[PDB]
Amino acid sequence: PLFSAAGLPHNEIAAQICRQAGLVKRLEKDGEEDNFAIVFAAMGVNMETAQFFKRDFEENGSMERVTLFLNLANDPTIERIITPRIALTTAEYLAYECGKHVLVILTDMSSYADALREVSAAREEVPGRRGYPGYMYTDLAQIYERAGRIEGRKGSITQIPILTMPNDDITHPTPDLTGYITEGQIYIDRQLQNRQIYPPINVLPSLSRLMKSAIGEGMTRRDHSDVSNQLYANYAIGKDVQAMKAVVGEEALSSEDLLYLEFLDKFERKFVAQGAYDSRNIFQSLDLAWTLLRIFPRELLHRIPGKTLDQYYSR
Amino acid sequence: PLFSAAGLPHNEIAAQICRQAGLVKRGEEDNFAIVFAAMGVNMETAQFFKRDFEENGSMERVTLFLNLANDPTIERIITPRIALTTAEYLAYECGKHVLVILTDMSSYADALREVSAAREEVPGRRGYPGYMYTDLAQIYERAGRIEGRKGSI
Amino acid sequence: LEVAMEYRTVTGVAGPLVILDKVKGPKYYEIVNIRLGDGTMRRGQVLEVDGEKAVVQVFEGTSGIDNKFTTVQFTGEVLKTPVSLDMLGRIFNGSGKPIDNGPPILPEAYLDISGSSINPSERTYPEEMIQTGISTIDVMNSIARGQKIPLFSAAGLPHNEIAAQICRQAGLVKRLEKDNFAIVFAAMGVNMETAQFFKRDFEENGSMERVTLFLNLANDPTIERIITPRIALTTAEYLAYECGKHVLVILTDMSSYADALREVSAAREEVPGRRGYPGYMYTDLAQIYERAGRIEGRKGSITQIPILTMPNDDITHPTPDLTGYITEGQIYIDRQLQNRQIYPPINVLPSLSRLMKSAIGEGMTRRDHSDVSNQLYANYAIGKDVQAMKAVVGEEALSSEDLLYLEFLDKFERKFVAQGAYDSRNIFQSLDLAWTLLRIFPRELLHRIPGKTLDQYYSR
Amino acid sequence: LTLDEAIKTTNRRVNALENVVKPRLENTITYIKGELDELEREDFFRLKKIQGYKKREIERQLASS
Amino acid sequence: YGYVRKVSGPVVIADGMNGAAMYELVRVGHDNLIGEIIRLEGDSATIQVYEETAGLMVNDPVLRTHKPLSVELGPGILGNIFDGIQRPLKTIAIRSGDVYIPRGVSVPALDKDTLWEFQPKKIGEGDLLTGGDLYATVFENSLMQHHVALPPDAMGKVTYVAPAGQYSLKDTVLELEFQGVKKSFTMLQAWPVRTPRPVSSKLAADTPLLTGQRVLDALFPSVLGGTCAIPGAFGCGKTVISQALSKYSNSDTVVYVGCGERGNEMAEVLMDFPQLTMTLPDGREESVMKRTTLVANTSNMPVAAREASIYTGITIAEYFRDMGYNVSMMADSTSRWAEALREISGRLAEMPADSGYPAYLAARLASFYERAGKVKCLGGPERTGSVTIVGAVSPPGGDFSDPVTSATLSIVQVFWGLDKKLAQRKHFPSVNWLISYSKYSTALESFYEQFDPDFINIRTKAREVLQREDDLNEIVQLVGKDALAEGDKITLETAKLLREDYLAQNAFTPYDKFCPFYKSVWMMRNIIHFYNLANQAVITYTLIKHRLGDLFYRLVSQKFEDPAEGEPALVAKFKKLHEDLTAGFRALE
Amino acid sequence: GGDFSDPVTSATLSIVQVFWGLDKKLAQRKHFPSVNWLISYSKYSTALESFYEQFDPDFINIRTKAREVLQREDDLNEIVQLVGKDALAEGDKITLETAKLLREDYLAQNAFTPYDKFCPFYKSVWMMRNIIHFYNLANQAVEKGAGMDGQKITYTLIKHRLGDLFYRLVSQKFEDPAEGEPALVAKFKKLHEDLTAGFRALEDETR
Amino acid sequence: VVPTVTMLGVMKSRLVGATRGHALLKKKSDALTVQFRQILKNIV
Repeated sequence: PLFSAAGLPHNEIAAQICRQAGLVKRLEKDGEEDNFAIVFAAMGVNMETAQFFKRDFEENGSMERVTLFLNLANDPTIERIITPRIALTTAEYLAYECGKHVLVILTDMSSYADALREVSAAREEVPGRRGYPGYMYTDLAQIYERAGRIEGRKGSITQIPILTMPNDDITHPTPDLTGYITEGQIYIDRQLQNRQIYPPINVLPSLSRLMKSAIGEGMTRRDHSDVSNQLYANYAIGKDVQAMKAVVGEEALSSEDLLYLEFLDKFERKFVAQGAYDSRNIFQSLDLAWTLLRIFPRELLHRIPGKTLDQYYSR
Repeated sequence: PLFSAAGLPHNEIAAQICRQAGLVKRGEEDNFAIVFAAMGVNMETAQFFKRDFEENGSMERVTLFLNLANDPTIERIITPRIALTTAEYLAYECGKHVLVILTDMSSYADALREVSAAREEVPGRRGYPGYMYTDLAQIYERAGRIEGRKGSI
Repeated sequence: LEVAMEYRTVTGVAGPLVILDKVKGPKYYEIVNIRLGDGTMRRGQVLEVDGEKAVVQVFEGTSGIDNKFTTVQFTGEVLKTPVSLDMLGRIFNGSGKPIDNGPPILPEAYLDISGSSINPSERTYPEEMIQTGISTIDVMNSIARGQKIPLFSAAGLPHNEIAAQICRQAGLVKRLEKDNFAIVFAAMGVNMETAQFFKRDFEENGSMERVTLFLNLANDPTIERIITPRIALTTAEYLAYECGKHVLVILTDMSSYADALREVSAAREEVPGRRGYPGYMYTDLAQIYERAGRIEGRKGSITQIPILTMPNDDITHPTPDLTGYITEGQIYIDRQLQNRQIYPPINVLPSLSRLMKSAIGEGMTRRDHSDVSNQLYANYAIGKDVQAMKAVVGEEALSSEDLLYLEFLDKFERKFVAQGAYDSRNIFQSLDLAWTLLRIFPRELLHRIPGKTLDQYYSR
Repeated sequence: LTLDEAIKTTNRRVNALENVVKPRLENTITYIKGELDELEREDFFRLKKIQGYKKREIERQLASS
Repeated sequence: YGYVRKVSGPVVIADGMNGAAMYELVRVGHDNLIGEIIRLEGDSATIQVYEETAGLMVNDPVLRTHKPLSVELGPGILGNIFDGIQRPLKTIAIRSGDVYIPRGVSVPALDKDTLWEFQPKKIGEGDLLTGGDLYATVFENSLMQHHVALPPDAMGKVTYVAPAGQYSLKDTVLELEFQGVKKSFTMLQAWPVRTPRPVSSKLAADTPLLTGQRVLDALFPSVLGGTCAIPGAFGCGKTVISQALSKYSNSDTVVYVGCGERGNEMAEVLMDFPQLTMTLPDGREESVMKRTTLVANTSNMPVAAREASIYTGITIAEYFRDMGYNVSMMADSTSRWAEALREISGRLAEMPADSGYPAYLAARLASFYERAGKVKCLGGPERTGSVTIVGAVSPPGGDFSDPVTSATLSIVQVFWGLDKKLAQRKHFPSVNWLISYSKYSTALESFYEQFDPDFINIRTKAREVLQREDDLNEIVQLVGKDALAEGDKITLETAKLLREDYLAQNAFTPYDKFCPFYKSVWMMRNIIHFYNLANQAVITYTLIKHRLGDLFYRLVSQKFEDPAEGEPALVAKFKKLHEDLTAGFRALE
Repeated sequence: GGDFSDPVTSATLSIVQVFWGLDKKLAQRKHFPSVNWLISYSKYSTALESFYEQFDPDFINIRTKAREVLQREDDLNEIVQLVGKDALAEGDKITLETAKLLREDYLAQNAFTPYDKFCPFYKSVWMMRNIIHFYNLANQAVEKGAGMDGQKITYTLIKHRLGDLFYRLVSQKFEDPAEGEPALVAKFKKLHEDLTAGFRALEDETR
Repeated sequence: VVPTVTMLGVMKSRLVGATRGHALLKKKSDALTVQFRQILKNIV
């Protein structure tokens, strides 16, 4: 799930992901069965966003592939509680009983929680956290657990439910339960948006529980996990160093401190930022990650094992 | 209004304003007829108000509406109402300009919160009733100059 | 001469509550017995009674209840308790069933739990002193007969181990100054491992004669956990006032008792009180604590030392703040000291006793006790400040006196604070140890110590 | 130079850090209490009223029949 | 008549009371447990039983009382000890024998079997009387001759007046007939705790309370009938000030209302008050308890009794005032009363307003404080009484943001602002002159002018000196005492002397135990004259510090000068010291 | 990540005797075990006294010393963040070195490698013993501080002169447990003997 | 800033640490000022 707030371009990045969706195995991947057959479910979206998504998919040339289910804000609230279920059923049929890889985009889970709260209030049940229905966790589990690969069929369902933090928070029941259920979390940060980076992804809270199984020798270079661990360590140490330099003073910072600040700046400038109509290969992207890593000395790269260091430090 | 926390001389300031009040004059029969509401005041402050108004010679043109804290709490809400009703009658249907003074606007608020809690209603911020915006509107949004009449509140 | 009426009108079973239909004149808290259809016998307490309809909360859960085949016998007695002198030296369940493989107690008299409050005129100020054994409490924040001091702690701190140590090493100071002492140990909602620890500690105590141990497990019914403090205080009141014995009551993890009160309040379907916990918790804990005091008429007295766990490792929680408001002391368990592995993790600086002056005297305790208490407290604060100074300046800029305070703090933490779990120190021995700590300062440096008392002991 | 830097750090701390954190704590306490506790108690009271008038309607129906 | 129907914890619902009134006490069950009527739904009522409700059986009879919560006043009210629900604890212990308070005790508040020497006034047997008339006087004790008066709200033509003789409370001594019917009146009478005693006209406060401590008497005067708040929770300093008030204050009698405090503190008070004794101007020793009514309520006691204890005490004080005696009422802990209020509100499920307190906390607190003031009595002969409240604030956490603290500060006129820091600064009075304020200073205009015309100017100069001192403290901490001007240095030294000697009164020493108004005013005059005549002289700071050191010693000797040396003698010594300081300062310069 | 005052958490910590509190910061730090060594606690410590005594009597004291070192590091981390490392003394320097050595060698177990997949108790006790022994030897060395040298000079010297032992203390993690307990015990005993030789020759040279 | 008790605890801990650090920095500044005054006397 993508975690965003009001104003952050979650819709734009969703459209980007839909156009850029592709296989990666050894950079090899007609593929009509391999066609992602995107199922897009938008609930309580402004008419401007609806026209935006419609035009984006029409111009994408995948109009023979994608399928859109819309429940606008001016549409009745009750309809919104069924729309993602309809999308899940259509995806399940087109994937399992039709043998096609299917990707699912659920939009504004907060809007779905709003409909759930409206229904509960109308029926006058006991509340949960923040007046929500107590069974909202069960509803979100049922709306999420309907995806994943299946042994008996060649199909599969991968879902990317964008979520709107109400007050740009996580303790809210909806994002909290979504984190409890979903096996990942991608963060879009208002601080990144303030500096005008088109993809505002905050890599620090971002995490995939199945990332280790996702990365493989065929999928990526053997040192990809080392690169990820090094990037985590460098970013965390750099944030701590930036705080230390701020409290003690810019001059008082050590040499490695300025190195970490330079790494943070270069990373957030070149690496995170990306174009809007531009996709990109994985292997040279990992090479650029090695460039950012080799900015740091070999000794400082304690997280990376020496074998992968000798493999890809110089390049 | 006058914003002033507890312990400040705002009551003395209000008394000074009421005694020194007057038109710019740049007449007396239509001059400022001051109405002085007193929502929830201490007995000593009430005696101070009475003495200051009686001695100043403004009793020829000033009406007091005293309501002490010992009075029933509901009687507090109707006060800054009755006061505005009398002000409306004196200004619009009688002509003379009125300079209404309300003290302890907060005490009116407390009076509302207590009554609302008694009624077991929906609470706004800090436990105050949610419709207090309306019920202040009904008090504040009366002063003004109706066109057809030469009065003014 | 009155025989029970065995109703069989079970109508409606909801949660932990069972409702009877037609009961002729029930009593409010009449204890009641329930026979299952299978024949299992389970007890219960009658809750709020309406006109001819009575709702009952039962122990051991509500499983197995059938509307047609369960009968409810009404005893009509409001939870009496048998209490007697020979109750000492035995371990009792939450309700009071002997678990020491011993005969049921032969009652001297039947007593009502939650006994009627003392006439305040009869109350007297705390006097004398009692050796906790732990020198830090014995010196810094002393406890006198008749003073109710809680002990705030957090989960993961060895509150229960310290309580067992106090149980083992408790004894009157008057013996050193020259068998009426008794302990009613009630443990509420303790875990199985801690239960075994307490049972073994009692088995090898060597002091069974003066200790009675009320035990209520986690698996025990919540209402039993509620009543355990009541029966404990009732037995203590009998053994103290009706028997003329100074009594020291230890209640452990009263947060469990508060949680059980929350459970029963929710069972009443009443609205939850402020901050989640019930509103009546103040009155309940007052009734629990206020039974401690000194009666003018009776020589015996009661000392209350609740071991109240502070949730979230702070006293801002409603229960710690409430018990601090009610009670007159606060001894603390510092997480750092346990982390630094000092078996008594007592936080001496947060530690304080309101009636410290009354406990210390010439006849009871030694005259220099209060003086050395104040001097050690001030010197320890100075030592902490000097440790911070050594950290910030590099310790080179420190003068000789700063090094003196540093080494004093180090020796204090090494010797006075750390005590053997089985090591016992008389209050005289504790004062001697504190004095040995004090000799390292020069005579003039002990500003807090009064004149002619410093030369009395600093000579060594 | 060192004393100037240290005095500046201390004055900055006293004038900004605490003076901003204390309002943060006050606002957090005010929001937490006056929103969560107030609305939870109101929800509980509304549910209690719902049950009460449901029982009242049941009693009225029983009287009717 | 009337049987219980629903007994759910504290609340008990009983049918049969068709005629029950709202807020009428009622007895429940065989044990005669006491409860108040709240909800009168239909033919049934709602009883919140104060004591424990366990053991109640359905159909237990409920007996109506035809009276709201009322306190039985009259002779003999003094001296004894009473609970929050007006229960005489000492007599209960004596009669019951046992120590505990039995569940269902029914001992009357005042023993009607005791005989009091009743002396009637010269009023005619065929005369006409109205409420508040002082128709007689009974010698309930020494030093507190009880001026019994005809019950308020009663007016009639007197029919019979009893002669001077030993009578019991149950015995009737009065009877009146306004209409055809004639109603007899006894010495004992009753009044509800809530409704205040009728008063002919509230009066403007004119005369101050003499606490016996120089700081409060001089810096921050408190009028008769003036509300005072003490921020005391630890160290028993509030109890110390209460003891000082009991021993030395102008109050003809004192009522201490201890509610919701710890049992040990209550026991300490109940032993400490009898030990204290009050010295008459005649000098022979008389115990304070004979003039003191003490009301104690521990945490073990029922919450409702703790809440109503305050109104009980204030009603006793109102009776004393209507009897024409100045009286002071001390509340041990207003915050404990607020805790009792929050507990009751949670029990009755009211909507919380701020931090759990019910919305009506401000109204109840304001009413209780406003029930105290200088009052023109009802009836004749015309006399004026006064009730002054010194109710103590005990904020949890020592934060003024507590709603009860804010409300009290909004209501209270004088806040003496005791600080624990001063106690940590080895100051016995521990009265923070800075954070404390007085609002009755203007009220003392006539009294101060009559006593000493320059006293107002002296007090203003002293306040200015305190402000200059608090500024000069941080000024010295900035650079040093030397950088200050010579006049500023004198001002700082004189402020230090004022704080050390005048402001700080030990009260442990016999010479400083009681500080009269004359001695305190003369000491202030000596200090202000020395400071003034030193400030005009500058000459140098160090030079005048050395050459006027004798003047400083003489000024400090004013603290040595004591009423124990005699009031005229102390006044003469203070005048001589002031003259010596004047001569030393003038001649040197 | 959420508050540990949650009712489920509060209920569990009431009855549970061992809390292995994982740290979100450690997880972000990519420290795989992620176990916080401050919030976590095991109340079962007193029971295992006999087991530890029969296994290795010295293990208790070295464990307590390691706990004290960790606590000191955590305590003065705030000070060094505020004041700076300039005021840090030789004792503080060796304390920080040992704390970093623990955080890297000891508490970190990758478990994706044969040497780190499983750590038997015999290897764990030896690594902790080596770290604590190095800490003790450094303490004694900086405490000696004689011969117109020592203290922080001794600390820097042993950092450079005895850098090989310090470096291979980290590699002690990489020692493969599969090689067999007798071989690993012999290797660790040899490392301990060399460490004893260290700070003894450094004692002989007297800086 | 989530009104959840976690944020309240974090802010309280931050305030306490800030107060302790402020006290330590004040002590260090006072000591440094005293040393600077002595050095100034020697230079004079």
